Amino acid sequence: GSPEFNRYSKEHMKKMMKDLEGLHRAEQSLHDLQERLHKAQEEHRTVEVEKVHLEKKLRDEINLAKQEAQRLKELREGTENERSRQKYAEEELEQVREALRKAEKELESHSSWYA
Repeated sequence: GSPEFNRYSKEHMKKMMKDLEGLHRAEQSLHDLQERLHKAQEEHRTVEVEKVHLEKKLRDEINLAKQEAQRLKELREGTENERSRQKYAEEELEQVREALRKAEKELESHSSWYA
């Protein structure tokens, strides 16, 4: 193949390993998000239990985590080093972390009011 794949192999593999582990954790986040809602019901009985699930909220949260996953795919494909025009790579990791933070904040808010 092109020798560039070998020249950039170090950044490519570092991004690929880190960001795919994150992508797998984003699938895990789809499922952990619904499992956490399930516990917000199972133990706590959140006041919005009738609405907190359904196609609407389940699809919305896994779509948020899918946005996270899309960027983990985008990054794992290998952005190489953060040159001045490529400074969005680890910035996108913070945006991935924002997708995750929004989900964690959602779960907190869904469990903040119960019984």
